[PDB]
Amino acid sequence: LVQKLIVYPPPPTKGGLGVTNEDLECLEEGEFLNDVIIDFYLKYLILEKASDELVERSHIFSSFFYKCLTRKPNLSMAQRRHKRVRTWTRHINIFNKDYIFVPVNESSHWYLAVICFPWLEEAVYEKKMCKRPCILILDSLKAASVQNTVQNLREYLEVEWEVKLKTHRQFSKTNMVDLCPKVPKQDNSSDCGVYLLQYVESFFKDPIVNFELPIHLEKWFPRHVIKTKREDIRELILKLHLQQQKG
Repeated sequence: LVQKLIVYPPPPTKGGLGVTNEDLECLEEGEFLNDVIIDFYLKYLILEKASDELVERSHIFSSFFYKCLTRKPNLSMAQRRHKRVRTWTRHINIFNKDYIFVPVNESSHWYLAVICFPWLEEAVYEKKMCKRPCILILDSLKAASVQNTVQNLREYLEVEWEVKLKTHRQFSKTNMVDLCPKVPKQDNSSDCGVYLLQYVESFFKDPIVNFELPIHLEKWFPRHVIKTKREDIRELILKLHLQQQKG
């Protein structure tokens, strides 16, 4: 027996996610954050923390996106896995977006893949500014499957661009470089999920506009923000539990 604490967003809203007491259990120190907690908070950030602009210019996939994109006739390898998640963008063109976030969990470890400026063809710059189509990898440590992830996304984009734009664009290692900006690293084991959430939160509070390598984000956020984050999230869930009860 489990108790559903909240449904976020709560109805009348439509895309509601349920969060139970068992889900809260993973908020304990030394516990890996599960899918439900990751997707919940990311939804919360998009609905309560991102500026209207950032919301329109961004799209966040649930953790099931990459999972489904990788698991198993005339189709090639690239278009076989894309068929598995072709529905996730039925009513949304991702090439109109500046940022597309993809939560990734490999071997219980969480890391983030952020596709940036997919509409740019190459690197642009002017007052020094710099942007380019690319894939950022934000990891509180380092994952072994990263390159496999980056290659799957480039191939995901090729198919998706061919399905929507009806043309051929080549998303390659040089075409759309993958970068690992230097961000704060994990201190405690089991905390990669907490870092993933903090990354998106910090990204929304202060987006990455300059892509001049190397991207320095070593002090992106204070260390104490991470220290209290698991608890802050638990308090948020219970705070909403009482709100969805008060009505």
